[PDB]
Amino acid sequence: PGYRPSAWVHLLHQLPRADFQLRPVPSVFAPQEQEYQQALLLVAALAGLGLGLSLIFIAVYLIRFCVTWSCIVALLAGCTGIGIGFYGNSETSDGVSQLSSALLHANHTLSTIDHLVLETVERLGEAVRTELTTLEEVLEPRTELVAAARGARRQAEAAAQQLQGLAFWQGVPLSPLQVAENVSFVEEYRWLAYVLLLLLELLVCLFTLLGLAKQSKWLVIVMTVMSLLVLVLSWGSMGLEAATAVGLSDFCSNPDPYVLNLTQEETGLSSDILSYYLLCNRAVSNPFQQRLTLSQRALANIHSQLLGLEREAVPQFPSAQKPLLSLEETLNVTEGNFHQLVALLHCRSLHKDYGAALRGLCEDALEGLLFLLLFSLLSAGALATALCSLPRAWALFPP
Amino acid sequence: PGYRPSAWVHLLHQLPRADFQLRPVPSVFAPQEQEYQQALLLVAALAGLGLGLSLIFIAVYLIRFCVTWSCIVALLAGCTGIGIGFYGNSETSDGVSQLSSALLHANHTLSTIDHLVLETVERLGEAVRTELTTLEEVLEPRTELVAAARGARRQAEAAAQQLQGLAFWQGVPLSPLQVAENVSFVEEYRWLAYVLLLLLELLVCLFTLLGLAKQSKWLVIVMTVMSLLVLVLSWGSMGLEAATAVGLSDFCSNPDPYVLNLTQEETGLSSDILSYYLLCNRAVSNPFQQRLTLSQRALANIHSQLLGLEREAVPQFPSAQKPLLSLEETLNVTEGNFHQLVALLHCRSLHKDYGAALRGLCEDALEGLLFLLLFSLLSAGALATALCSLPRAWALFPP
Ligand SMILES: *[C@@H]1O[C@H](CO)[C@@H](O[C@@H]2O[C@H](CO)[C@@H](O)[C@H](O)[C@H]2NC(C)=O)[C@H](O)[C@H]1NC(C)=O
Ligand SMILES: *[C@@H]1O[C@H](CO)[C@@H](O[C@@H]2O[C@H](CO)[C@@H](O)[C@H](O)[C@H]2NC(C)=O)[C@H](O)[C@H]1NC(C)=O
Ligand SMILES: *[C@@H]1O[C@H](CO)[C@@H](O)[C@H](O)[C@H]1NC(C)=O
Ligand SMILES: *[C@@H]1O[C@H](CO)[C@@H](O)[C@H](O)[C@H]1NC(C)=O
Ligand SMILES: *[C@@H]1O[C@H](CO)[C@@H](O)[C@H](O)[C@H]1NC(C)=O
Ligand SMILES: *[C@@H]1O[C@H](CO)[C@@H](O)[C@H](O)[C@H]1NC(C)=O
Repeated sequence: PGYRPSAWVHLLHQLPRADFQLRPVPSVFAPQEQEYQQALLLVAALAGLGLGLSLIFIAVYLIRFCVTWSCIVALLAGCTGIGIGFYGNSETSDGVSQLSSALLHANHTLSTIDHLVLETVERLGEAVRTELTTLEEVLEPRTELVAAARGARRQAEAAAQQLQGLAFWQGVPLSPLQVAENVSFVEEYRWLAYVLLLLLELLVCLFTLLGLAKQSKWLVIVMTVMSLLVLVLSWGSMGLEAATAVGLSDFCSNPDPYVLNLTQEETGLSSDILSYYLLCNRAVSNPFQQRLTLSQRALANIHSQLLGLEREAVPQFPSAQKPLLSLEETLNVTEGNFHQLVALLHCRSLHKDYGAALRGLCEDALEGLLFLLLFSLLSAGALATALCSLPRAWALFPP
Repeated sequence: PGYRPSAWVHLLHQLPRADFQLRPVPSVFAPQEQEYQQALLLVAALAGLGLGLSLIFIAVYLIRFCVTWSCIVALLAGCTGIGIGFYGNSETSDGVSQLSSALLHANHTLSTIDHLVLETVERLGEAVRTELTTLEEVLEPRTELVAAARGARRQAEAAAQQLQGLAFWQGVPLSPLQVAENVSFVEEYRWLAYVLLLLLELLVCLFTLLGLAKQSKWLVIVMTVMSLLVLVLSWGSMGLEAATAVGLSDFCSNPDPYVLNLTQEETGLSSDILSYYLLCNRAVSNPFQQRLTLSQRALANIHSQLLGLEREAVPQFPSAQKPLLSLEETLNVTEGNFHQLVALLHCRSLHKDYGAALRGLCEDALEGLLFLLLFSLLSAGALATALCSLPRAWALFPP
């Protein structure tokens, strides 16, 4: 099936970006780059200019002055906005949780791969030791039996070498667990902060409602400054989350060799492996293919040689029965482990995890960021109406 | 990792259920046991009883009668409730969409296995034809070359016979695509119905606000019966969704044996296969292992004597040199296809799809159903307050 970028991804991608140092920008995801970071900060600067324009407009309205139902409508609009904000916060938290689970499963898969390789090599080594025991048991050097034993030992050594070569995550500094725990850590703090902001806005709205119901002049003016502060906070939150959404949408564009380049810089793995596990198409062939065949061939060869020692050596050399059964059991166990490894070296083992990671990072996270945008716009409008209405009614109380 | 039942599913599982015929129900998911169906209908009956009690209480309130700010507070409470309803509808739609996507992916996987097995056996048949070509071009029957050719042909036939049985979804009547299509179909119909109900309640709330703001008595009495009807329909929706949530929670608690039995009754494949792909733990073992353990031998075995024809027949039989490359290419393609098949027969992919299906069906669907429960409760409370307040101030409207 694959991953299809959403409509919002292309809608935000086509947006023109500029810088005061140099307006032309490639509009291509590139962290640790001056132009991209400066443009993303300029987006928040534009949001701050919107803050300033709203403040000037409300000040002008108040100076020019210098209906309650409008205030109730504004606070109901704010309640709808904070519901949208709760939805968006839950959505983005779910998306980043999906991302963290994706890297957790990726680490589990890589661990399982290199692990199974490790004990497969260990079992092959124990098979080599028991084969040495069999040769020690072979006192009379028969023309064919010792040759079969030597061939089986060489085949076991070759299979051990190929299995040692199969492991690819061994010896890389990067591990997904360390880059998933930190992202979960940051996401937890971000969710906590936005939940606190949402609760503060709910308290502000409830204070407005209580002051209107109680007809308490004091309450109104006391929390008007808090309303102004939460308006400024919502404006700045819009700027920050809009920059985050723009960056995320630019990252989620259809071409993604950026992830491949970043991983090749960080882990240092060859591009053929990374291309295979990040594309999983018929154009890219398995980098582990040939080796995976060779080892299995050796294994098959071993079994054949084993049957020889099973069909001729056992009646002549009865003491070799138990070690031969030991080799047979090791062969069965290592063939099961080899099948598990081959199942774990396919694209779907990790390409599906990467697809789910991108799903959580775009189809969930970007939608959550847009819902935070809608939160910020609705909250700014509702609080502007509040600072336009409540002062017009503060002194206008019957007592 | 595995599937971990949540707290809500365990909380709803322990609830006691009763039936008018036979009170002690086993409280075990069984869509074929009648007592289960009457037990689930009893929840909707209890919700209807709550409807009746609320109607009696509001009628008593109006009869005993026979502040607007309370009405505004109730309307903002209803706005919060319908926001919760939006969230719950989106959550349950997302969960059922995840289930449908998992079922579609299960189809795509199984189709990949059986189509790939068909392609592999056809390629082995073409290899048999080319081996017959080698046999006919072998005019002089050398004591070793003809024996090697016969052994290669027999090994190819044995490998084809062993591989012909791998496809376990070739003969089953059930198709996951039809199940996914029908569950989707039902899902968008239910989503459309609930979206229409939510918009109807939003219109009711907006009409309430307009009636209070414009002091239009005529409108309020006209839409009072509308509010009563939406109250009744919300109570009925609460009953239906509560029954659905109870059933889903009772299912999600230890669903593996029930799903295994249902799939045994429908597909009728085998005990070992379904248990393997629904458990994927260490205790369950590969049922295809020996099968695969044979095939990967034969193909590899073939390669051995292929080198014989490469090492002795090539200088003697340049005509045989021509199709030997074709045979080797077929061997390479079938080895790649066999590795793909082995990667496709591990429980990891299908059990991962099943785990995602259960995740969407429980950890998302249960949350959606409980958010619908909250929607229903808050909507019932807000509408009860609305029918307790609006008749008071209908005639008390200033004009
Ligand atoms: C997540 O990553 C850590 C760090 O890599 C895993 O710890 C092991 O680290 C060793 C290094 O010698 C590697 O063999 C493997 O990467 C890891 N596996 C084991 C147990 O040997 C840690 O176990 C990983 N956690 C998960 C989810 O598997
Ligand atoms: C989904 O299942 C259907 C039905 O099994 C697949 O459609 C075809 O089904 C017939 C027999 O049922 C077989 O020829 C193949 O299993 C399918 N052939 C083709 C060309 O599709 C369908 O392929 C499955 N997968 C998808 C993605 O639809
Ligand atoms: C990959 O990244 C490095 C530095 O991170 C950069 O120099 C290089 O140009 C990138 N690759 C491509 C193809 O742009
Ligand atoms: C090899 O292991 C498999 C495990 O799937 C088992 O079924 C089979 O009997 C074993 N072979 C022997 C000879 O014990
Ligand atoms: C499986 O289902 C059938 C009918 O659907 C039922 O008769 C049988 O008892 C079930 N299995 C178990 C173990 O209960
Ligand atoms: C067999 O297929 C592999 C996979 O691409 C390839 O690398 C190898 O060269 C092929 N063998 C021959 C003899 O061409």
